[PDB]
Amino acid sequence: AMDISSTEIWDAIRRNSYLLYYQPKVDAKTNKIIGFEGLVRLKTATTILAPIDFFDDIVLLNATREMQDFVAETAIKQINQLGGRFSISINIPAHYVASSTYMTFLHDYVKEHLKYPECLEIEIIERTELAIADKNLRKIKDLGVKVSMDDFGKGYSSLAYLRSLPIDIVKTDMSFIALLKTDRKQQIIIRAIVNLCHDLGGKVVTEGVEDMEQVEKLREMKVDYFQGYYFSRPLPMEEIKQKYSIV
Amino acid sequence: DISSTEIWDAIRRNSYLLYYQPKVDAKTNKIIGFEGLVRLKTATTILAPIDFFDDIVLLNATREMQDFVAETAIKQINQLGGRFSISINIPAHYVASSTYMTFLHDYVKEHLKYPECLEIEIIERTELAIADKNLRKIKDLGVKVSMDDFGKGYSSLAYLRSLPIDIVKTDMSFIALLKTDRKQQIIIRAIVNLCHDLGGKVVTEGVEDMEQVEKLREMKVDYFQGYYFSRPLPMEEIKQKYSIV
Amino acid sequence: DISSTEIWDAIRRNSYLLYYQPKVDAKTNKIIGFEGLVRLKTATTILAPIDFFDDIVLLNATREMQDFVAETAIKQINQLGGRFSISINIPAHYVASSTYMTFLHDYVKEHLKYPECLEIEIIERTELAIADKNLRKIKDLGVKVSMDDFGKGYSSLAYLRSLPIDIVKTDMSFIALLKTDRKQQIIIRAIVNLCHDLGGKVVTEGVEDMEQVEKLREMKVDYFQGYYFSRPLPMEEIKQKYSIV
Amino acid sequence: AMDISSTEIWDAIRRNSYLLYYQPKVDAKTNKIIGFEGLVRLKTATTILAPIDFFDDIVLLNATREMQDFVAETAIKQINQLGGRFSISINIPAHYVASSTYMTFLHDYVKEHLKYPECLEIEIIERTELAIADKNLRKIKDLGVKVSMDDFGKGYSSLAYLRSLPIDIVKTDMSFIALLKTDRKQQIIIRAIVNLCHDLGGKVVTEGVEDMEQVEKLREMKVDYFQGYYFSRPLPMEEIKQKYSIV
Repeated sequence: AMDISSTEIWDAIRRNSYLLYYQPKVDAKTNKIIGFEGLVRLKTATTILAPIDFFDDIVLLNATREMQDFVAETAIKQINQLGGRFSISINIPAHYVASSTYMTFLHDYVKEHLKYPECLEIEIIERTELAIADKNLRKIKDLGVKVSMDDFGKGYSSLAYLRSLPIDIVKTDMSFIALLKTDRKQQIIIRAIVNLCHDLGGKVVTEGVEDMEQVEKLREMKVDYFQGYYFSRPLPMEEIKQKYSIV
Repeated sequence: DISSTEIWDAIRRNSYLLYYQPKVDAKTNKIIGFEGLVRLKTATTILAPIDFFDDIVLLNATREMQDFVAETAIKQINQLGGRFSISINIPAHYVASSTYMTFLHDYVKEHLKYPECLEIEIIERTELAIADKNLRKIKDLGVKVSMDDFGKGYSSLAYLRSLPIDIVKTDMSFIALLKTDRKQQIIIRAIVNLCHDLGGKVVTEGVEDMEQVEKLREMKVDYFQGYYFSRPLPMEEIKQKYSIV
Repeated sequence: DISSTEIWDAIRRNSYLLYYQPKVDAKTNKIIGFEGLVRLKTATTILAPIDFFDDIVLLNATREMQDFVAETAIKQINQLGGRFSISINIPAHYVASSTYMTFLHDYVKEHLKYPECLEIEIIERTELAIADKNLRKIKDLGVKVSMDDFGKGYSSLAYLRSLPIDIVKTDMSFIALLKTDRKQQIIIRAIVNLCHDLGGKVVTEGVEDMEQVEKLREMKVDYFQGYYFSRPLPMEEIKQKYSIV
Repeated sequence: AMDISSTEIWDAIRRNSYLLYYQPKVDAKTNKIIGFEGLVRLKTATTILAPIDFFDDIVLLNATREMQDFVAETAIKQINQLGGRFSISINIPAHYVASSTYMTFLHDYVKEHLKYPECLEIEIIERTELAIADKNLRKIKDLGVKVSMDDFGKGYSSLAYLRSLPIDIVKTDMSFIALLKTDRKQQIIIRAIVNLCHDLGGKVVTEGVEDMEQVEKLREMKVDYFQGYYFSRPLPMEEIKQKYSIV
């Protein structure tokens, strides 16, 4: 089911034709932009694709390394440009986090290139033995880098990730904060999870924020940061800065 | 680029379309049928399920979506008068549901003039004896059964063994990079020969160029689908492109 | 050490047992019920499902196994006169089946004298609105619902959200290594508090020593299960050990 | 559901208390033992456990590396002892095969220690991008080592493994060869898969062989090797040699 040919896709992947888009994260209290989530895009001849569409091809073309490298290097340059005023996250699959060979290169590339290590966040995606991953992370954390995890509680074994990795930020996906006017159990669950994160000394980002009634509830349940359409879809850095002259 | 609100409103309004991807006979080069593929028509855009499937999940709307696809495909099969087949994708969990299949079975019995022209494409492929019972009850009406993405994921040979599969579909990557992949060519022919020995036929999806066609034709693949013929289209546009339709 | 032939013959002969693992009240230290656990009695040995589950799969015998467990547990609940609860493990795919649950529901209605003493333990944990409907219909009889291995695998918080869960069970590793795991202790209390705020209770499985008991008791865990009390036993042996039973 | 306590298990894993058992593989034609499958066991205080029971604990105790190392070293010593007359396989999870860091150590340990590299078989279990795995394998294959894969067609994406890894031997599990008197489709499937393996220039091992009627069918469909109860359950090397004075 494709509006465009697989061929046009595969040639874009060979051109290493990626774009990094950014979605603002806002402080729940001050409503100020505190950083961005980096979200890779593939620019083809006729359009721009999101990872959910072109994933299959990248694996089959064994291009996953190129893409990660792109994401990390582009993000590091972007953080450097913003004078340390904003954090930027990159999505790194659990497989990659658990690879010492990758995580050693990343540590090295970060140490050499990133002027503001405290403004990078590794966001663990596509979530086994956790000790190697734990060590990989701890080494990059030694530089000042933050660590988050996506899909909390939807994804695999979120509690074990939380227990055995050095997580700073828990991110929740859109379903987690939907239906709340008519969902007392989910209101209780959210509050339990937020207070747990805080008692672990971390913070929570709720993605998929769509409306002000959600903002009201989440602010009252002590969610630290928001992300979602209500603030901004993901955009080129260019269009962020045109929208938010702050940045 | 669009809100989840926008997607929600569409699904809540059952705002679906069924597009069609033509299937072409490797021997005659004539269109012989279509893969039916569902889409969400939101206020500003059109989405494929993957861009909203989990939102379908949130809203408990897979059944409503499943009725839309069966109802729509049957109406179009009828309208085409037995000249073309149309497949509908049914998740394996629905295929296993005695409840849903009896419902579907009685629906086809009641409304489908040309049951040999319906194909149930089993997608999202676990337990099997009940699924096999369900599937045979409808095939007794004349309906055909296929399975997609053969080779990919869990238990392809197991489904093939256990279910009354008429047609095996492969994905775009099964036929990718063949100019240097001797091993895959060996594999493809072996599978085509296997399907043929089991009384069935093969549809390779993802056909992108003539070079592929030459090889697959030589390997005795029975049908092609892919951007090289046509990407998925609404039937009105299908009809513009193909006067035979 | 045994043949697949031996396993086959057992399953074909429906040669099953139901063992019981006691559940102990953290407050009173009294046995309050049992987790029912199925076993295959082969001509020479006794196996846990994992050592034959896929052989169960081959032979299409999960339903036959599912009837044995429900029938047996109900007979024992009746025989114990409402003094103890007994849980049965039901796969999530059966819990989702409107067909199977109505069957079970009418079965309990007909045969179980003490429905508040049955517990359906949802195991092997996807779609949920139908599962929630199925589960509520039987809970209307008085039956309780639990879920095992909370924390482990997919969507624990999702099942908790969406299903009428009375009891959350954790596995042995949720409570493992706590002498140096400050983070897990924080997590455990948070979950116990969560369950309590949702009107439910918690069973920690895998309890192996007194040190664990001291901590879990302080964390307000409601029930314990584990080798520290008793491994799984047939009821005749349960009765030898526990005169209160 | 344990007949023994988790504690007794976890202490055995800490003692690195493993045994390697062996299940004969027999040539379909000559009915001669040609090699063994190595199958790890955990010896505890009161019993001896198979991997299906104690897996959970090994991961939670992050002992997977110890166990693999045990399996490889024990197997290498055993092959050396048998004068090159028999092959022995070791099960290595797909994760480990795709780890260059592990596969480099294994290559090094093999080159240093194994006198008969042609008598070792890496059997890929617990079956993503395949190019790294492909390379890892190719390097060990450069020493003479063979490569097989388990669970053919039951496991994940068996066809892609077959396509993109340098596989020598395809192994099928017990279900694949069950019900054959009353299964024409499966008879056709088996034959298709065997001839495919041969056309790829490999060989097939059918495990789960239980009776002579199976032997008759599989021999006639050109299966190269047999394994299963009909010949021998897995045993200590000691009990193999007492049973088969050949070895």
